[PDB]
Amino acid sequence: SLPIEDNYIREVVGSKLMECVNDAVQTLLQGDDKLGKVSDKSREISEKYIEESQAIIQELVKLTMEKLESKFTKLCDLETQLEM
Amino acid sequence: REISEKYIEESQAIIQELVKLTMEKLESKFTKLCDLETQLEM
Amino acid sequence: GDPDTEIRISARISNRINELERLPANLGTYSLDDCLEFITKDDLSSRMDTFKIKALVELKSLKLLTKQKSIRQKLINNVASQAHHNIPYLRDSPFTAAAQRSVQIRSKVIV
Amino acid sequence: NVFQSLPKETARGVDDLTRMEMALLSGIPEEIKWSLKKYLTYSNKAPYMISLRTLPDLLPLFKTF
Amino acid sequence: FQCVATGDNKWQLYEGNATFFNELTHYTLDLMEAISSYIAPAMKDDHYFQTLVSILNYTKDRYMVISILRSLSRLLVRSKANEESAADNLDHKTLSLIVSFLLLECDSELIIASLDFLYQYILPGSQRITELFKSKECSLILEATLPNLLSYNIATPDYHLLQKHKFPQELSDVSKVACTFLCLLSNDTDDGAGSAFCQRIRPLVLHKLADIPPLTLALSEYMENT
Amino acid sequence: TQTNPVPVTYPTDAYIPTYLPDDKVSNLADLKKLIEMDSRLDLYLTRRRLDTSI
Amino acid sequence: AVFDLMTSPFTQEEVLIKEIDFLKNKLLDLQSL
Amino acid sequence: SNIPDPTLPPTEMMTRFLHPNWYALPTTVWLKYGNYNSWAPSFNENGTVVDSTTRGLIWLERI
Amino acid sequence: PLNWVQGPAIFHMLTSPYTQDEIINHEMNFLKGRLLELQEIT
Amino acid sequence: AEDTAKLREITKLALQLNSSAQKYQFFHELSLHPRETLTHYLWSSKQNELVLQGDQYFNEDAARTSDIYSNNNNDRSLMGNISLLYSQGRL
Amino acid sequence: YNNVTLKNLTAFQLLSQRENICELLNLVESTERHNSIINPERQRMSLEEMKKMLDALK
Amino acid sequence: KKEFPVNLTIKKNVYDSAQDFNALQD
Repeated sequence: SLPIEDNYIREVVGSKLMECVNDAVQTLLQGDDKLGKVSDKSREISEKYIEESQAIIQELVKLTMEKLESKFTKLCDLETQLEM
Repeated sequence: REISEKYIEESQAIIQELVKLTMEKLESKFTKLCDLETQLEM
Repeated sequence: GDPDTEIRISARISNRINELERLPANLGTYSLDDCLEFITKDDLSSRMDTFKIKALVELKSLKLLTKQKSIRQKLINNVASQAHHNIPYLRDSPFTAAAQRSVQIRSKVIV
Repeated sequence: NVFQSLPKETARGVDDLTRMEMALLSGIPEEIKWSLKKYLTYSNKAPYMISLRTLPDLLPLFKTF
Repeated sequence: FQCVATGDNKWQLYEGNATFFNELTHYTLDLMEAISSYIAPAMKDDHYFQTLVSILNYTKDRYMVISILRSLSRLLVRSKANEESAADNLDHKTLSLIVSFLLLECDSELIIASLDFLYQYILPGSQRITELFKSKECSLILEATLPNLLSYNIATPDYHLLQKHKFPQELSDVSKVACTFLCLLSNDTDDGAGSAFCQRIRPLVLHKLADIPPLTLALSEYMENT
Repeated sequence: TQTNPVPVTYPTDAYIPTYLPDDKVSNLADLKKLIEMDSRLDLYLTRRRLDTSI
Repeated sequence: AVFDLMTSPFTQEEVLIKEIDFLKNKLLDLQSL
Repeated sequence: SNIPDPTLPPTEMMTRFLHPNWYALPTTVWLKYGNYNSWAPSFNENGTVVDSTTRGLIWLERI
Repeated sequence: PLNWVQGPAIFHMLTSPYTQDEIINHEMNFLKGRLLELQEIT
Repeated sequence: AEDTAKLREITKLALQLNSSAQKYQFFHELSLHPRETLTHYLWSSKQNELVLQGDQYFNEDAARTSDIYSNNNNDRSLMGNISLLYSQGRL
Repeated sequence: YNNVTLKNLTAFQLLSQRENICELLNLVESTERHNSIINPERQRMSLEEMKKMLDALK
Repeated sequence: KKEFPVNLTIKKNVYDSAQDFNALQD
């Protein structure tokens, strides 16, 4: 604990948002009257992801099929070749 | 929501039709090849 | 880092060393508090060396710099080298406990 | 004169195995953490020391966790 | 973990606890892999066997699949010849999957585990060989893989060099297991479904015996049974 | 190839969720049918690729 | 490389026999791979 | 003594530090079998910290 | 019956990584430097 | 071949499906019982902030200076190991 | 970037956990991450591909 | 706060070098 070169270092070389969010949540965990005001407010947001999720799922049902199509066009090769 | 609901409500019939059609075609083509291979092996 | 501004620090310390090493060795004080001691022709006052000790603490502390650096390396590379057995909020996290648990898995005996 | 004939084997306190076996049997949680870490190290590195055949009053001590 | 692996609405897993649960279920199977040898009498309506045969259809871990196959291998050891869980609880989706693992030419621990499971499944022979050689796809993969698994990872005498000029003295680790399984499968007498397979493999294995002379000491009881 | 599979950097066929309510989706069963269809077709292709020189 | 004292029903020779039996097996496992 | 002058080129003090918050943690190992092997057990998790799903998500939000 | 015995040499390495591939060389060196020190006792 | 890139795209898309499903399940479980998930948030966010702020006194110019050893009995973490580390001979 | 650390896992979980609480208070928009993945013209283009596959398969 | 002491009395003047004490002057 000796400052030996500290003076030469000082010579040559001269958040709030989430804390407020945490205070808001600590106020939400006091009275029951806001909790239902959370719950249905949350319950619509879940629905916002369900309308998300099928829009992913109906894409995979597309993107599988061409690959399956890319396996029919090879298998109808063998319909000839084995019979050869 | 409404464009999403329009192309998400009609689409499920297309999906459940097309997968069942692919079931049909693939089962037919496998029942062809599985009877072809026996006459190969004889 | 940045060894441009590392030499510009290590060239100010050689200034201070080659300025302190040109002081005369027969350097001594005369404080305003020797009048209360009544120093005779030969009496050897007891505050004569309050500047020559101070002019050697600097000159020898600016030569023992790369010894306290080598002690601070051995301190930090043995306090931070554990870092998950002494600090409480790190050895209680999920992932650290899971990694320390998973490194200790003894290999499976076939038959 | 009486402080010269001490047995060398017991002048470190208790041995570590009884230390680990007593640490779990108490209720101090940090000492339980220490005891389980050392039991895990001895179970990986030398399992025959904690063989259940040798120490029979050790398996309920793990059942209670 | 069966409630997770089936997808039942009772006890749906919360995802944020999943890393708490995942390494919870790798430390239990390794107990079930070790104590299964002491649950060696397998009953009919067992819960361990039903649960693990439900788990094997779901997972994608190589380690966990090898552990489930070793547990089901060492659980049916001193079994019966008439009536235990293997006669009915293998619901033919699983047994069509375990024989499928023989097609994976690159891996070799999974082939050994699958052959050991089929070998421990096929020791009675009465209601087991017909159930194994019942399906059009389970009795047909073995017509292609098991002659090929004899010369697995073995320096056969090639002939591409002899066509383009212009012997191993050993075996492998899975060649011994395949020769053991095929010699045990040749003991199906009275011309049931076993020797009906063991006669249709001989013209193809006979080309493999001409290349590898350690296939003469091995494949001995099969060659005596033709 | 080797005697063991090759480790690789990018993922390979991560899972499909099972906890979504089927009164709204009613589609993961159909994608599941497509996936086991692909696995069956690939099983057939791999068997025939092995048996073409056998 | 930390040693220890403990109580056991075996002598110090028998503990060393068990250490040989364990370290031969771990040596074969790690030199094989 | 045998100390050096403080005007020598090693004045670094942090070069090979590597705090154990910066260590590599063991996670899942994705395996590749072949071109036409789509029923095999795809990955391997012996002693991992996180799952395959969360590790796939961590791979997703970087690439 | 008690026997006050010296315990086994447990390899507690100074720096503790988590991946296996950063450990195996040190553990091989420990197995060699323990079994050679222990072989002369026999 | 193109099949590798196609399977890579399907894998990426399934990962996006997993992300959307986990973000669904969080708000659903908060919708059912909101008390013991907000307490979980206020605990675990604080703990992860402490874990991320477990590494700030190991920089270059935060260790070459003197504001670790002197006067930081508020910190107490290091410079208390020196009664232990000298007794082990490390120095 | 091929490997993960304790700092990386903790930062990922903390980021993904603070993005979920900011949707209840609606102090973040997140309309871009929504609509770049929904993309309703891409959705109707994909449905037209499915309809053309129905036409070609019948 | 702990600071290394700024020992001005030892320090020789830079700009003038003729207003030093008589011992630090040569």
